[PDB]
Amino acid sequence: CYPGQPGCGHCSRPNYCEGARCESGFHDCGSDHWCDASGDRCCCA
Repeated sequence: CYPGQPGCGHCSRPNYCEGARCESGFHDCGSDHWCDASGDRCCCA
């Protein structure tokens, strides 16, 4: 999602930034969550 889209926003713990892939303990939630850099997907534990 884009930085400011209707539904998306800055992720937060247990959500974090993940420009590659979430660790074996979190889940990719970049759907409605983006990172400071327009390209990184925010993960959620």
